[PDB]
Amino acid sequence: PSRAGVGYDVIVIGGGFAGVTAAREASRSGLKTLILEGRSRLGGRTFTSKLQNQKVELGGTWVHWTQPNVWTEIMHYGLEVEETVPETVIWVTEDNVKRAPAAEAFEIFGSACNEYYKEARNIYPRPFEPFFERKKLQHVDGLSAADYLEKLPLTREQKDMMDSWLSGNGHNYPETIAYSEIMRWFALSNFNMPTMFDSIARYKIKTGTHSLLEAIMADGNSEVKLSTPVTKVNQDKDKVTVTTEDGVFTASAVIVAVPINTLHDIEYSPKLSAAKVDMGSQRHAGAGVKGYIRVAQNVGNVMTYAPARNKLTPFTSVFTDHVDEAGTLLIAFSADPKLIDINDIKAVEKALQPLLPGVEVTASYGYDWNLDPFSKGTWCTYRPNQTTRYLTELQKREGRLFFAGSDMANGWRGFIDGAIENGREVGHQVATYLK
Ligand SMILES: Cc1cc2nc3c(=O)[nH]c(=O)nc-3n(C[C@H](O)[C@H](O)[C@H](O)COP(=O)(O)OP(=O)(O)OC[C@H]3O[C@@H](n4cnc5c(N)ncnc54)[C@H](O)[C@@H]3O)c2cc1C
Repeated sequence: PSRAGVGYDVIVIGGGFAGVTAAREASRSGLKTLILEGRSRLGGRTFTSKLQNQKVELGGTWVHWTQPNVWTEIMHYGLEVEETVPETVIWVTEDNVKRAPAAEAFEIFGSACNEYYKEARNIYPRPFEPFFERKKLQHVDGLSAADYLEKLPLTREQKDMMDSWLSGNGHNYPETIAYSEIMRWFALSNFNMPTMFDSIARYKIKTGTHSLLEAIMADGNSEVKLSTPVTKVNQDKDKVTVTTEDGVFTASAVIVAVPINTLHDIEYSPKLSAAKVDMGSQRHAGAGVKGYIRVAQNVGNVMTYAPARNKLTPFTSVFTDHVDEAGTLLIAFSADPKLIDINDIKAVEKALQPLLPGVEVTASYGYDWNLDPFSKGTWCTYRPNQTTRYLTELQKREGRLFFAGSDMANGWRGFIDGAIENGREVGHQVATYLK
């Protein structure tokens, strides 16, 4: 390392895409760098695994060239993408089920989106520059997704389809999710609903998200310690002392790249600013269910919508991954784990009956990101007021403590792309700070 009295120039706490991108950035600047990771693996809220004979993504999955950082890195390393999924759309409204060819359902849904998203260009004309229209964003940031929904002249059917979509975006009940965050997704999709569909659930890395993570790691020169939860971070004038459950490590600068819902799992000295305290106490809105379901039947390429609260089914959305000769692989989301145990095959089979009657579930699994102490929640969509109250102060360095993550990115906050974007600029600021 450069200076005396430290073990490292840079310690990165957390080895998701954000921490790994920051550690590549720091170590390729010639800084002696260590990643401290609490789990037995790198990847964080991305986790490539297996379900039956299928390679699956238990967390973060889909990517697009609307996402500058992850698309840059995909091409950087010569990786390929393939496609997930629609023929028919099934939706619940007033606790009744309808189905129709996809284009007909999209006539109703798109007309609703036309109304729901009409202010997005006014609030985020530069989506990677959150506060370019600070005052207009401030005017609406108090609104939840449900609040804005109740202001619109839509049919109940249109409102029910939006409820499904909005709940799907934030992974929670619509009243918990910032309306402005809904506008952000649309703005990042170039104010075009088909581009939004393509960006958030279509293309995936052929060799898995883990192949990109390892490419980034292998391009750096950083050390790694796995299965090493950090318990204390202590900063003085000259260095940072990081206490873990298996060793003490010092650095001239530390990048805290943990999910914001786990900020209070670490003990900090001096204490952190009110923005970190409040965000870590309030959490972002992402707290739902994601699972993979195997049904014996061939149901084709379906996509389903249902409100977060309905009498028929706990799933806000179910859609075909691919059809097979063992049946259909479905992907299913719910707003609330209390509504369905995604690993209970019988519970799940009953949950699907209103949408795909007679279907037989042979396998069902979802990773529990909510109870995993190293995530405590799913992807990050802010709650009302959080963007304008906390984003900038959340991003800020405090002495020798820097902060990184998709949970605080400027652009595709809540996505793999946001983690890489934020990790790369924070790692560069650290390199600059260390001169
Ligand atoms: C179910 C689900 C599906 C998703 N699907 C998509 C998708 O399709 N497309 C998309 O773009 N994004 C998706 N996302 C979002 C994406 O997965 C995340 O935004 C991203 O992976 C997180 O990057 P990060 O490095 O900022 O955070 P994390 O991956 O959470 O990095 C945090 C890391 O730090 C570690 N850590 C935490 N606390 C400590 C501690 N005290 N000591 C040591 N280590 C610690 C954690 O174990 C973890 O390895 C999804 C998220 C979820 C939950």
